[PDB]
Amino acid sequence: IPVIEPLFTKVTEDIPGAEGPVFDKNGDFYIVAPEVEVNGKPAGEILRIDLKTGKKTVICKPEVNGYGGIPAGCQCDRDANQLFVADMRLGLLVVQTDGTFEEIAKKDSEGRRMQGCNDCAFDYEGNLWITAPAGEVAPADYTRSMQEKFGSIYCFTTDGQMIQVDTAFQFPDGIAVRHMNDGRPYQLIVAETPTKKLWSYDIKGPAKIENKKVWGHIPGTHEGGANGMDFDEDNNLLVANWGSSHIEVFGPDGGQPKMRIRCPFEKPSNLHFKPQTKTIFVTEHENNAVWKFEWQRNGKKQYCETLKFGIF
Ligand SMILES: [Ca+2]
Ligand SMILES: [Ca+2]
Repeated sequence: IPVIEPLFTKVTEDIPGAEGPVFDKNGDFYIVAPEVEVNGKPAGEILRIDLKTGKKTVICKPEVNGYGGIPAGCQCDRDANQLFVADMRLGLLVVQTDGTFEEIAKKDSEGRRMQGCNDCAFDYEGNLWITAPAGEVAPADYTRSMQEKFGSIYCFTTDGQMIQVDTAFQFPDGIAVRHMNDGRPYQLIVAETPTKKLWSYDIKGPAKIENKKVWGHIPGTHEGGANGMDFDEDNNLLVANWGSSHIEVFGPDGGQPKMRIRCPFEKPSNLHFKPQTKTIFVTEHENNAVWKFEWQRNGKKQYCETLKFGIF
């Protein structure tokens, strides 16, 4: 397997549990610090980063009824410049650029308690697919499915339904939607960290997935595995392999990686392309910092970059 060593440039530092890098509709850059704590209690933050100075601005420090959040993953909406944030303690949140937020669901469509979420990914239809490796959201005691298979997957539909689409995962983490060349969603890829596996489903429609299949294998025997992920414009899936010092590059069909990217750190946690560029911003937990490097090509256009009222 060929391996490349591009130059990684420091972007910002000192972000506890650096994670969920994302760009909004204005091109502003954000990341989350899920592990910031106050008196040992969860006090996660959502930060805006000045790409030119690297200076940090905490725009939101979520909390519901006294319970602080553990914001871990993000996706920028299209129909409004707002961020959907997966939170390990509060579930799904919608965060405005002004820092105000709202908790989306305390229970799912079947009336069962919502679970803590980790990452999410919009399909071009506007449906948000979410991973939920944690147990019930606050005020329930904090737990994670690293050892027991109770992690779940959700789909938040355009009509506002929070539907659990599957469960029994051992820490579902990164997630991504593979689209047909004409833009139709048809494959959901889910990372299950400890098992060193990438799972896929055939997307049949909103909150409808079938045929769970082992899609790809993550290299290494180290503690950790697939964390965050994203597709480039050719539909190659780049996955942060936490603990391996590499970002794995899978081809459209999966299987084994067809290439690897060596990082100047051991724990890449998540990544995200800057719109209209080949630049990938990476969050990592060895130094709790954010970096950037140039990929061989541009990233797959995110849902927020598409036009709802376009002709084509
Ligand atoms: Ca993650
Ligand atoms: Ca990303």
